[PDB]
Amino acid sequence: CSCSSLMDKECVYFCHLDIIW
Amino acid sequence: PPCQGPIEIKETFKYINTVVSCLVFVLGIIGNSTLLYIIYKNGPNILIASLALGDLLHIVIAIPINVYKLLAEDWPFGAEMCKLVPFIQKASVGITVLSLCALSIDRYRAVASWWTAVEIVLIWVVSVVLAVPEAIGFDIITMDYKGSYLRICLLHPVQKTAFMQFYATAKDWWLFSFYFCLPLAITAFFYTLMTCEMLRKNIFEMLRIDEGLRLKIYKDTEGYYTIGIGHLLTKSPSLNAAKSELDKAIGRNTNGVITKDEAEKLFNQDVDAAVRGILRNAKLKPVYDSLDAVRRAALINMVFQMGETGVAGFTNSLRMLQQKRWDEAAVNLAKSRWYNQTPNRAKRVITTFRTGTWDAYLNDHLKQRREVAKTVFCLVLVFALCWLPLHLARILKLTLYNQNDPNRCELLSFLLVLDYIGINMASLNSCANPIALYLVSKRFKNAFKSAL
Repeated sequence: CSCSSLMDKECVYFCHLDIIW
Repeated sequence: PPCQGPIEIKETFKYINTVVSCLVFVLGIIGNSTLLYIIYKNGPNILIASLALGDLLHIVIAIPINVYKLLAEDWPFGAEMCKLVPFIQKASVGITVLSLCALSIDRYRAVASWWTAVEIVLIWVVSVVLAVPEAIGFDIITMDYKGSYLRICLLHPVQKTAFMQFYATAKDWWLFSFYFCLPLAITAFFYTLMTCEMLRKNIFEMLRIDEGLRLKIYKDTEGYYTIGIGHLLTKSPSLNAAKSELDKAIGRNTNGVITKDEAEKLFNQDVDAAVRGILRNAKLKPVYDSLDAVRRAALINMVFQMGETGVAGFTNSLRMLQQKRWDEAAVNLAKSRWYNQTPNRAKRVITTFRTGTWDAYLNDHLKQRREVAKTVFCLVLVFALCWLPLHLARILKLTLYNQNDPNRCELLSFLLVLDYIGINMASLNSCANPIALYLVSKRFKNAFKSAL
């Protein structure tokens, strides 16, 4: 996925486990 | 800013999802491979073949890498693979949705008729070009999260272009509107045009049986000069006046003899006129509105024979048809002067009102080919239900997720499951295209069973 900013580590950890889409 | 724990992906869901993924994988590999062998052995063939290629490519590119990312929770490969896998994926998706639209339009053009491999290259080129932004925006970043050091492959929030920065934020809307809504709108549009075209085709065969078709000017059963499908040219007894009116009617006379296509055009004019006259008549419009497409054509048949005024005289029968009393109207219509004067035409029309089908007119071969194409449109229904969970997941992430709302970790946890479910549903559609086409086309069913 993507996030608003790399400063949101909860979102970046979400894309770590998220599907590749 | 605090959180709950979005590692989610309960160890129990990992087993269920990866078992569903394995089932869809081999069944999608087998299903689309054997479909391609049938095409390569024996118009619509190549469009279905291109769809199976997009299916097969989508299965192999979107199933294993997500199974690994679910169990291993890691991106081991380099940056090229991080930019290649999403690029191939969005290319296969484009091929699939464009093949379906090209297939549906092909079915419409096959019925309206009364440069195929070029579209394939056009489809695959456009599908690849539209997937290029995926190969530019994706990149590998790292971070120190919690107590670990992770290496993430994602769509980068920061881009080196104002256009790419827009694509990074509005990617899910571009996919939802172009790869989902637009095919659904295009398919439903050409499906509607196909059914309206099939309807005006059946009413042609219907009237062709009851009224006949002549390419030269002829005298009718009542004794009036007529041409085409019951198209009255003039009521004057002079045969010379009929030829003069006929030449004045077409605007380009071939001396008084026409072809099949010219009479079809003339016929469609009369059907439009018959429909307008019914809608303008206060007695006929309410009954015509309550009737199905088939029984509408039976009413147009009567208007063709007796005119709007004469049909309006069946006061008792028209009210029975409006109240959907099919058998009562059939018995009542059989007592008319119309039934006694033209029994063959009346008995077929009455049967059509009674049964609501074309059984008295159309042949079974045409009846079968129509039901194939119309029902084969269910591939888009399966497309809409399989790609909705994945799209809905990305929509909810752009809608409900707020960094400032601290219970959001519970939301990201839920989205992880919905994302891996949507990636299985979207892959099941590529797996269900052979299954649905086998169960529907009948012809493909016997070709499928010939294997094993």
